[PDB]
This record gives sequence, structure tokens and C-alpha cells, in this order.
Amino acid sequence: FAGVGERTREGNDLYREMIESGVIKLGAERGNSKCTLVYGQMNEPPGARARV
Amino acid sequence: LKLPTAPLQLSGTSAQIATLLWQVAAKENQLDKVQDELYQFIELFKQHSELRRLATDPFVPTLVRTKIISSVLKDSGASEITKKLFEALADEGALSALLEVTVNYEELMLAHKKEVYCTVITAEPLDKLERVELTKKAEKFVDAGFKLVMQEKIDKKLLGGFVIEFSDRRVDMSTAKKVEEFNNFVNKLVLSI
Amino acid sequence: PAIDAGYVSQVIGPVVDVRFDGELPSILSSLEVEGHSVRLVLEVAQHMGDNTVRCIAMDSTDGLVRGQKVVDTGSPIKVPVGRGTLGRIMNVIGEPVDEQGPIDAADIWSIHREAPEFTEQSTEQ
Amino acid sequence: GELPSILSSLEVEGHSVRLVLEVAQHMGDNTVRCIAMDSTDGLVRGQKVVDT
Amino acid sequence: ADAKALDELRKPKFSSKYLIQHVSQKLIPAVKEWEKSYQPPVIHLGRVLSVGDGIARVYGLKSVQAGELVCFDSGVKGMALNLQADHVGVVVFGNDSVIHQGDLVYRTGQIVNVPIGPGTLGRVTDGLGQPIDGKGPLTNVRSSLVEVKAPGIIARQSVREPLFTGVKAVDA
Amino acid sequence: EWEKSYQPPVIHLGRVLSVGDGIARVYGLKSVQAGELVCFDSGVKGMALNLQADHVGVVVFGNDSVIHQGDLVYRTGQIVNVPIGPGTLGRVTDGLGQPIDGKGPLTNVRSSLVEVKAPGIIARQSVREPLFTGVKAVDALVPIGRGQRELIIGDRQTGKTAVAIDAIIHQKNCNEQVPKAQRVYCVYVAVGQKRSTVAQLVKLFTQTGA
Amino acid sequence: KALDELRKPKFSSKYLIQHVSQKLIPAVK
Ligand SMILES: Nc1ncnc2c1ncn2[C@@H]1O[C@H](COP(=O)(O)OP(=O)(O)OP(=O)(O)O)[C@@H](O)[C@H]1O
Ligand SMILES: [Mg+2]
Repeated sequence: FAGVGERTREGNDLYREMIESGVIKLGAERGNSKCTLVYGQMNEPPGARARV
Repeated sequence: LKLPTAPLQLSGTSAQIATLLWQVAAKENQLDKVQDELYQFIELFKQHSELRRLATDPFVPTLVRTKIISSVLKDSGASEITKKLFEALADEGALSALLEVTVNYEELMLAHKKEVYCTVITAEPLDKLERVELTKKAEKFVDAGFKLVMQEKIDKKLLGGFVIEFSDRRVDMSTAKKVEEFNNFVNKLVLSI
Repeated sequence: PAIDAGYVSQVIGPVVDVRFDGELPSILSSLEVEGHSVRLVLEVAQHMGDNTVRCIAMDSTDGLVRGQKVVDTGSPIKVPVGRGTLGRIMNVIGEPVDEQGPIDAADIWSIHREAPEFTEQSTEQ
Repeated sequence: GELPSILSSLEVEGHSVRLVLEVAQHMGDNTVRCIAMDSTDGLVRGQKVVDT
Repeated sequence: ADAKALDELRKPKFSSKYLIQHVSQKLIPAVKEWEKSYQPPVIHLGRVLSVGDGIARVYGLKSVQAGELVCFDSGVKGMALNLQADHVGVVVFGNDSVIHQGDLVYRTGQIVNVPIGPGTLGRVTDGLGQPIDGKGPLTNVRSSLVEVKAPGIIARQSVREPLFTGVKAVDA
Repeated sequence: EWEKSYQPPVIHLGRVLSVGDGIARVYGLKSVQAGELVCFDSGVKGMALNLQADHVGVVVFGNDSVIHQGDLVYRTGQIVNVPIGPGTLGRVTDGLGQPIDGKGPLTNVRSSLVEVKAPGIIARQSVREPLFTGVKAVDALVPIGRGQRELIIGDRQTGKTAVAIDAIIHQKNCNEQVPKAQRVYCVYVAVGQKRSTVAQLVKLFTQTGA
Repeated sequence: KALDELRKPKFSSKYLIQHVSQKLIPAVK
């Protein structure tokens, strides 16, 4: 999931609901995760949103 | 009126001041007299901060900036054309255009001096007949009475011949170029038949 | 120390001009700004012409002074890839923003590359 | 000398009608840019202008 | 008009100095004759080149930060918007009629900030934190930046608490 | 005869002043032609478009990130040309001649300029013989003759390339039944599309045989 | 180096040559 210029609230919601779905597993079970998140949300400057 | 021709045509607004400074110093025959006192002012801007404050500071008055200039150029190496220049370059705050107008003055000068700063790259260091007949070979790439000085270098990936570097133009009379162009020719021509 | 360290010539919002005394960096190379409050990374966009590169800043440029040392990294923005990036959050330049420690990178890949060729196109629906 | 402030009124010395200029901005190099309250026809470059 | 053909003009190449020591002994009396016509030179302060439309272009200010609150000698405050190679573009927090070409611009050393704290509670401030209600300056307060970055993903949580607005249509 | 008269051709150089956004401004190249192909020392090609008195505006045929300030630009002396001939049939070439289908170099082919003056009034004759699209909405109501420009204009996802695809597929259906003279050899120029889109079209043109 | 401020000249007039041409061609005798 690449978040390019969106709400940081939505990124936090997606992270916390991918944890409790088991798609993101925290800690020593990190290798059994199925999703990586990259986030350049709308509070970032225009150089960070143009490259994320 | 009339004016002598410039040796080479060149750029605008700082290289046309230098063309005109060359075009009035060619009439007064002090062509190399204006050139060294152009180099003196560049040295004058180096060691005087109050002289380059008359070129970079926007807050100096345009009357103060032109009165210091005339009150230091009083009949000592004045030449009347680098003295009437510097009023005209302090009348408009263009004293900062001096590092740009002397560079264009120099390239107008060696075109008058008929010298071209060449460079030759040869495969092995030269003999004194290789040098002489290479020199006679190289005057076909300067179409005047132009003298060449050389800066002879060594490249063993040339297989003989030479590569002339005119710093705006390159002539590759080397034989590595000749065998690769020969191979391109014969590998193209057998596809044609 | 001197060459391959340019200095901030001018700052115009997110656009920073850096002046290199010699050995200008390539376009798309990343430059690090030393002496900033946070990690400021500049990606080179243009070569302006008088030994000046023109850069885009990955962070905010507030606090940039027109003499600041800018260090070339000789490579684009390169981010940790691999299976070790799974279950992590990364920002644009690849720093982990999940407070889960560093990222176990299998490789560190440049974010700039070319599209796969016409020979490598899969056409199956 | 010293420049007039922005929105200051300037009077033009010698003109068929009293010409009042109002200073709009400072252009730099000791120049103000003004807007005229009457016609500027017959105005010469170098006419004396009195700041009020 | 090359650059390597201009750096070669840094080294001396004249070998004839009949004008260097002609003017080097005549420059200082000339500068002393026109001395009260000089504004004092400015490097770490600033001087207004041109002001207009609410944007002042400021010469000098060699060490201002981008986005830094500068101060004009009129008292009106600015913000160093774009730092350029020769000037600084300043947006003027106030009326630009009190700014003239030649005015000294003083750098305050801090990115644009406003007073925050418990003592700003109750008060009517202007857009820059200066109080306009007439009941004094802001006491029990501290200055903080106006352009701080928002908190990230890991510094947040979901909203849980209900913040009643008192409007029936809205809160229902 | 070649090594008999072999003139060591002169190469003119130019330094890159500024480069960015796929434009390189180049100092020098005093004899470069307008529209002439130039060559950067990073191997990428160029075309001289803005001949100004101080620089040359060169558009870059590729990625400009491999060009720096002060790189060498060699003029090639030639206007932009492409390999034309019968060796281009079946080959998927890029924006100027060079093949991208991974099937080797273009054999049986010849260079020719891309900006040619169009044939004049004496060079024409009247459009009389039909080109069959195979689309019967077209061939009935909007008939098309050989030598006519017919615009396929429309909104976003309509049948625009589908009419164009069917006209190419139908020529393969007609070239097998007519003599050698009246056969139509198609060219599909795919500007600004995806590589995925054109890989579905070479897959389609190989499957039908077109 | 201290002459990089004289590296870039900047002019207040496009017709700068018309003043130096009025001050140099009457400066030849
Ligand atoms: N004659 C037809 N009958 C049925 N379906 C069609 C016909 N022509 C086109 N389509 C369908 O319509 C869609 C659009 O066709 P086409 O590829 O021609 O679009 P286009 O105009 O090129 O659009 P774009 O320019 O966006 O690619 C295609 O998916 C195709 O399957
Ligand atoms: Mg289409």
C-alpha cells in the first residue's frame, strides 16, 4: 500500500486494522506479514509526495 | 563614419561591448595597451573592497559611483578609451560586467594574433619529422595564416595516426578510427550486395 | 571534503539550489543537507548551468541558510527492499515510521529506474 | 534623495492641469512607480516632481 | 564567455602596473570625499531594495533561515520567504506603506512563531499573536512555531470520545 | 575507391551548459543544422531545435539524467533519419527506427529523412481506387479511397483503435487474394500508449497473421 | 575566491551598448 497525499488518519486506521486482521504481525512474527506500507501523506511537503 | 571589422562574431550585451572596445582600440593602435589595463582593473577589484562596492552594491548613488571612477582615472595610463569606458560602465552600474567583457576581449585578441591553442594526441611520443609533417598536416584545419601551438599527449588506444583537439572541433586522423570506419564500410557494403 | 560538498545557493520553498565548486552530481541523485534539525534529503532535478544544481527537498526547507553544507551521496534515493520490509511502514526516503526499530533490508534499491522493455511485457488476461 | 512612502502624493511641477501622482510601489534603484490622478499627456522625462 | 576561461582570469596576467598604484593611492581620498553619501554597508542585517504589493526584496541578510521572521526598522514584521542569490523575498505581515527602499531589515533569528500557553486563553490576538483586545501583552506564555509538521501515523489513535456540539441536528 | 579518397571528416564539439527536463542547452556546435541529430558522450542522442546565438537547444532522445554540465556533444552532421524499406515489415520499432522486439537489427533497410516535403500538385492524381476497411459502417456510409486522410475522432473509450485494428487485419485478408501490385502494407504508429497496450497488438497481429 | 560576485553581471537596461557607444566612439581622437 502506497499512500500518496492522503489523510494520515486513514493511514493510521489502515495500519491498526491490518494489525488486528493479522496481515501485519508485529514483533518476532514480522516475517509472516503480507503487506508493506509506504506513506507520503498530505501533511508532507511537495517533494515527499512527488516521490513516495 | 567607419570602424574596423571584428575578427570573430560573438555574443550580446557584454560581448558587444568588448567588440566595440576592440573596434576603437584597433583604430588607436593600442590594442595590447587596453588589454593589460583591463587586467589591472581585475587586479584592482581583487585587493580593493571599496572599488568592488562600486560594482555590486545597489545602494551606492549613481552620481557617487561615477565620481570615484573619474577621480581615480586622471591621465596616468588613461588611454582615453579605457577611461571613457569606465565612466560609461559606472553610468549604468555595469562595472560588474568587467570580468565578462575582458574574457570576450581576449578571445577577440588571439583571433587577431592568428594563433589557435591546438592539442594533438598521438599513439607514441613523436619524432622531429613526425612533429614537422604533423604540423604541416594540421594547417589544413585552420584556413588562414593561423599558427598552432600544441599540447602533445599520449594514448596507446590510438593505433598510430593522431587526434587533433581544437577545443571546439576534433579531427580524428588516427588509424583506430580508420579501421573502425573501414569495418563499418565493408560490413555495410556486403549487406548491399 | 571540499569537492563533493556543495553549498545551498538559494531556497525557494521546496526547491533548493545547491552550488558545487566541482564535480556536480547527476540528475536524480540524492543530496544530504548537514546541520538541519531533521534529515533533509535533496533529490537533484536540473543542472542550472553555472555549477548549480536545482533540487527538490523531501522535507520542509524551513531553517535552510544560504551557506549550508550539502553532501552528495553519489546515488539516487535508495530504499530498503526485501521481505524484511513487510509489516513495516516506510516514508519516502525509506526511514521506518512505525517505531519498530530499523528495517532488515535484503537490498537497498534506488527508487528511480526504467520501465521494463517491450520484450518483457506479459500479455495474458 | 530619499524616496516617498507608499501611498504618498506627488505633485508635478509645470503642467497644464495640476497633476497629482500617488506612489504605488518602490521599484528599486531609487524609483517609485506612481499612478496619476489626471492625464499624463505632455509629461516629459525629467520634469521636477515634488513629494508632499 | 566560458567559466574555465573565466577562472583563468583569477590569476594575475598583466605584468605592468602603471594603474594599480596610480589609483591605490587615490582611492581613499575619493572615498573620503563621498562619505556622507554612503549608506553603511550591510551584510548580516538587511536593506530593502524594492518594496511593493506587500513583498519586500531585501539585500543582505546573509544568514537568515528560510521561513524566518524578520523585522523591519518600522517595527512591522516579515517572513523570509525565498532566499535568493542576491536578495531575500520577504512577505510583510502588515501594511507595506511603512517600508521604504533603504530601510534596515533586522533578523530576529527565529522561524515564524507565535506565543502559545495558558496565558493566551481569554485573549483576542491578531494573526501573528500580538494582542488587540487592549488589555496588555501576553503574560504566562511561550513562543512556538506556526509551521510545525502534523503528527505521523504512529503518533495517532482512533477517535473515541464524542465532543458534543450542543446542536441537535449535528449531535444527532 | 573508399580508401583512395578518405577525408578525415571534422567533428564539431559542444559543451552542455545546462540540462534538465530532457532539454540540454549546449554551447558551441557552430555549424550544427536546424533539426540535426547530435550525439552526447553518454551515448544518448539528441536533436538541435533552438539554434540561438549563444546556445543550442537540444531535445534529448532518452533519459537526461545521464547528461551533466560540461559533457561533450558531438554533431553527427545528419538530419534525423530512420531505416525505411521492406525489412521493417513485421518489426516493432521504437520512435525512430530502432527495433524493440528483440529480433536483431533491421536487415534489408535503408536510411531516409523523417521530415520530407509532401508531394505537390503535379505529383498527385485523383483518388479513385477504394481501400476496404472491412467495417461495414465505414465502407457503406464513409467510404475511403487509397490516398485519402480519414480522421478517426471520438471520445475516450469508443471504437477508435478498433476501426484502425480492423482496417489492418482486413488488409491481410485482401493481400492474399489480389495480385502483387495492389497489396496494402500497413503501418501502425502507437504514440504515448502503454507498452502493455502495444504488446497486445503485436500479439493480435501475429495471431491473425497481419 | 572573492570575485564570484563580479562573475554574474546584471544590467538595468537592454540598451547598455548605446551609451558606451556614445562614450567610446568620441573617445577615439
Ligand atoms: N465493434 C465493437 N464491438 C464490440 N466491442 C467493441 C467494438 N469496438 C470496441 N469495442 C470495445 O470497446 C473498448 C474500447 O475500444 P478501443 O480499444 O477502440 O478504445 P479506444 O477508442 O482506443 O480507447 P482508448 O483511446 O482509451 O484506448 C474495447 O475494450 C473493445 O473491447
Ligand atoms: Mg486506442
